[PDB]
Amino acid sequence: SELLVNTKSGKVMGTRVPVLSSHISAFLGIPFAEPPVGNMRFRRPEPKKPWSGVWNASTYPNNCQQYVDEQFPGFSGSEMWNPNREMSEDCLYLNIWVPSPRPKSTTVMVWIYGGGFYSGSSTLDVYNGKYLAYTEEVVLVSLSYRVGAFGFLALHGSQEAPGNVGLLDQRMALQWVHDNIQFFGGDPKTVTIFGESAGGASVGMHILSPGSRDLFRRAILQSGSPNCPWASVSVAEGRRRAVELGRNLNCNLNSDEELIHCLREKKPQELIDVEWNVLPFDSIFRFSFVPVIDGEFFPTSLESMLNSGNFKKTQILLGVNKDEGSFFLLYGAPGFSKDSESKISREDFMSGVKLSVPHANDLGLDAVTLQYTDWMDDNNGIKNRDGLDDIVGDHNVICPLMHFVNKYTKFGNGTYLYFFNHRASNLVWPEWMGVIHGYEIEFVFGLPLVKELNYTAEEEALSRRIMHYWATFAKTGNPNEPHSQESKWPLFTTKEQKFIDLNTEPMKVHQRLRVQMCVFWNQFLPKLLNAT
Amino acid sequence: SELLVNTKSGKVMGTRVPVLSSHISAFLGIPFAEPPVGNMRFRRPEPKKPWSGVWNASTYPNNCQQYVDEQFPGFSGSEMWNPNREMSEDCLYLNIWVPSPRPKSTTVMVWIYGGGFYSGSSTLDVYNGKYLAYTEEVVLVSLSYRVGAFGFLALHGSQEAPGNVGLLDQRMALQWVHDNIQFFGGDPKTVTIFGESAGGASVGMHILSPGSRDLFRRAILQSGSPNCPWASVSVAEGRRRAVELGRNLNCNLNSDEELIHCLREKKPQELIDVEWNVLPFDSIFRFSFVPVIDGEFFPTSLESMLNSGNFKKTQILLGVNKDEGSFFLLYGAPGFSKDSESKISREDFMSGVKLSVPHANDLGLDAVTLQYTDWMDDNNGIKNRDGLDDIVGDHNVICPLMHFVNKYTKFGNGTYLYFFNHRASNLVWPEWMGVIHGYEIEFVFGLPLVKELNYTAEEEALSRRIMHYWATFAKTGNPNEPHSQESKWPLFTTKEQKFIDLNTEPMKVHQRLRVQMCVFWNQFLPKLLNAT
Ligand SMILES: *[C@@H]1O[C@H](CO)[C@@H](O[C@@H]2O[C@H](CO)[C@@H](O)[C@H](O)[C@H]2NC(C)=O)[C@H](O)[C@H]1NC(C)=O
Ligand SMILES: *[C@@H]1O[C@H](CO[C@@H]2O[C@@H](C)[C@@H](O)[C@@H](O)[C@@H]2O)[C@@H](O)[C@H](O)[C@H]1NC(C)=O
Ligand SMILES: *[P@](C)(=O)O[C@H](C)C(C)(C)C
Ligand SMILES: *[P@](C)(=O)O[C@H](C)C(C)(C)C
Ligand SMILES: [Cl-]
Ligand SMILES: [Cl-]
Repeated sequence: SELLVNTKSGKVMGTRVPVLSSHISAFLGIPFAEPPVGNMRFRRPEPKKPWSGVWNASTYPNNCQQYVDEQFPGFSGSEMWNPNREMSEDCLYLNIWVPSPRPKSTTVMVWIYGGGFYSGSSTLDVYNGKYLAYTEEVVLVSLSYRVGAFGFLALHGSQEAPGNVGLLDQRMALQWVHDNIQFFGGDPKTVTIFGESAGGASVGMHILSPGSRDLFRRAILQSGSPNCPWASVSVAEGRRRAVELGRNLNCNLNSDEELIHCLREKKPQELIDVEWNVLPFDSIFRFSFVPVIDGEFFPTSLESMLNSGNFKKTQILLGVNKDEGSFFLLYGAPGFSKDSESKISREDFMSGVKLSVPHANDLGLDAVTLQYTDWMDDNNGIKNRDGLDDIVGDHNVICPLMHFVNKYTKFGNGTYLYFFNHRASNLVWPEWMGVIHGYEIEFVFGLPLVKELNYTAEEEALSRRIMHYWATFAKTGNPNEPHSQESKWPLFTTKEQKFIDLNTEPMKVHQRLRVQMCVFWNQFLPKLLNAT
Repeated sequence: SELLVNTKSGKVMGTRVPVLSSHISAFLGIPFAEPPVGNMRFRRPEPKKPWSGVWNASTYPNNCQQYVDEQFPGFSGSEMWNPNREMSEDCLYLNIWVPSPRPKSTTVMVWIYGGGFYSGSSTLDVYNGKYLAYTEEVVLVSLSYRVGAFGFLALHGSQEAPGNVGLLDQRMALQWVHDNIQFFGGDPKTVTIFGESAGGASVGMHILSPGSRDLFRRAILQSGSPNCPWASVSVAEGRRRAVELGRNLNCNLNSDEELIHCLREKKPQELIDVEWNVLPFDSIFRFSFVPVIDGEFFPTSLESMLNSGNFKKTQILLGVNKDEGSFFLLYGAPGFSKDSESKISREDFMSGVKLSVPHANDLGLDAVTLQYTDWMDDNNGIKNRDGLDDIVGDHNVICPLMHFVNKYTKFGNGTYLYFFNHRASNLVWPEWMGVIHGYEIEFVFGLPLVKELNYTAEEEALSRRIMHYWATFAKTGNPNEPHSQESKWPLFTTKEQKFIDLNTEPMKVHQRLRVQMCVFWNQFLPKLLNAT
């Protein structure tokens, strides 16, 4: 039986799923760790104990416990990111889509979901692996990992809540893929990890962490990089926020043991309800429980690792969307709303700048304002709105990614950079938001191939082009088909810094992505802040 | 006799001078102070004692003792600025051009020469007042004043070398004009002071100083403003440089009395030979002996005077040239030379930035570099050369002037702003230097009306247009002829910030002159430097 697979953990039975007038096999909700429940809350994951009989892998698993977005009830633009299954702390499962007939030793791609480390689900419609697995003939895996305090509460020095456990959940799923994917017809020596936003940061973190490097071959990072300002905190800051969470829940704070015990007694929703209260600043694009620079998962600071070439040397493919900032401004900044053009007054610009760079002193804020204000036309509401989008996008996504790409490329074995700038014809969000954080994912996963979803012909073609770049890259370390006539995606090099756009128009090659602003964010501002 | 005038100081006999197929009267070398020689060196000027008989005013006076430019011997571009008469400490004289027949009560314009407070002469060919006096029917006066240490050595607290004596020379010439110009047919109630570079700064300083305000009606400032970073120093810095001059000349430094006595024994050239050695920094566009913020000539800081409206409220006309920086880069910065295109390497750019902003710390230098580097094309030699021109021009001339105009306009009675951007067809300097510091002067003084000087027809027309703006402004407080059909030079207002270009093409109105860079120079950089 094509739907029966024996693994080192036991037998699993999958399900035949229709896809684009054909079918493939899906193995959904396979456990890769023991349920991290009770006294196991906050602890490192434990390998799943093997089972007897046949694991029923016909249905999606529970999602991890998380904050749920209720800002626009019933609206598909926001609800498409929310858990679509029951939430449980029992949530460490993976999903595999397998071509039919079962392959022998094919390329494997492992998806790591984003969600700012506070949310996310492997089960979202937008992460349905069937289209990519079917079209490009890869074994497509999606893993899961604990988010929020359950994944990232960090009391450094404790073994009960050491931090980074969600990253260790991801590593354990990669370990399981390494050990077992061959039985599904996957080649464990040709595994590509790929992820978006926090999943992109996570991919970079596995590139860096000595304990993860050997578990995959190559990597794709979408709108995320390990050095993003929101993606990690120090052990002191992690400790502070954990104690502040305890304070919100009226915990005994006299020791780590007392705090952890109190926190373990709470219902999951109790933690989630006060999660946002522990942030040190009035901010946007900052999240409470995130990876911690611990000296173990990350042996030294991210900057010193990148500078010294202390990371996995392989090929990477990565890039960003045109309007990375707009999502967070909409949700978090005055003057921005879903149902208006959100033209921004000078005053709301200033408020926005302060929320966007919460760690800056007044001089730093002046620097940012000067860098992004057109002083020939400073009361232009469109320019102010677009300026803020750029500030938030450049600071949180594009410039950290550019800093990563330039550091990585000095030691790596091949870099391909993209700029995704296609606004989908059927987008439900307002026009002012442009090409939003997260909205390339639907193209990467082939949703535009589905008739009922109402994409244009050109959008289907773009999706096929992207799926083929991603999968060819996963296969070979190069997104370009050898000896094809199509226009080539050039290698990013230190010297020429080339990248391509990704849209429905003929591909163009560009150079030096947002270089002017990234010198400001990567070199000048940090120096200014360190001096003053 | 038209050439004989009786004044309160005694009788003067002038000379009939040919001008443009006609003639006018010139009274050259009239004394307005006692010779500031011997024990009077460094002291405030004394009014000239009246004389018996007839003062022979047929020939140009001596020039004040100054550093003489020998960088390009025999080259007209540089030598046109050098003294063209014998140098003497006996140099406090003025020149008057008077229409023929002698007017009754006509508009008076008083020219104050530039030269960075270290040089300058009233007698330069380029300051020949005959063309303007003849064409526009004004009484044209040019004054003189002590420069270098002779005018500006400052030992605050001493009455023997108090500082600012060159500004007091200028005021005494204005006093003489006030008291005597009526006899030459001038109206002492309608005197316009005008000057370029240090002369423009000086004009602004007379606007500010309570002791000067009553001596003139209105004012024109060309490429200079009183708040320019090179135009004044503190009393502490003036003292330091005076003592350092003494050190260079092996003076007794035990007291002001000992230092001044030593300095008074020296031949003028002895002072001049070591003048440049007292500067505190490795710099360009900085001069050794300049006006001092003394609490007397200037009652408080220039910034507090400007902020509180502590200045003469009247009409002003002022502006700048396109390439204010190039002169000083040519003379003072590596990579720049007279006979090459002076394309600038990244390395010479950095050296240039450091010379241009000598008071900045390393962070400030980084700020300037970031503000003026095109990071998409950073090795472009033309862009680097042009970037440096802008840095030097914006920092030293344009941005201080813009700061002055905006402060002044809040309290004043009418502001007219220009941007002179015509490159003269017969310019002897290289093309890379563009529209140079000082090169509007020849247009203001009507040299393009002289056939033998080889200007184009369009340049003559531009000169006539400029002379007419300047003189109509001097007459009425408005450069525009009432009820003429020509296009109007609009008033500069706080709200609309309009200015005109001045070139051979039809006049255009623009707004917000170099506003982006001037926020950097006037607001951000000073804040950065004060914090770090
Ligand atoms: C310059 O000052 C004059 C006189 O103070 C101003 O003219 C006066 O303006 C007020 C307000 O419009 C009138 O009520 C007076 O009748 C005006 N007086 C005269 C004599 O005209 C003038 O507005 C000022 N100009 C600028 C550009 O500030
Ligand atoms: C007035 O001066 C005229 C020009 O004088 C010249 O310069 C002075 C400084 C002397 O050096 C003199 O020898 C030069 O000729 C004379 O042409 C003119 O005669 C003088 N007039 C009177 C009445 O003295
Ligand atoms: P990043 C901040 O993890 O973002 C998520 C995936 C999204 C829902 C697209 C904003
Ligand atoms: P400013 C620095 O006083 O400049 C003089 C007049 C010139 C010779 C034009 C550079
Ligand atoms: Cl947009
Ligand atoms: Cl030029």
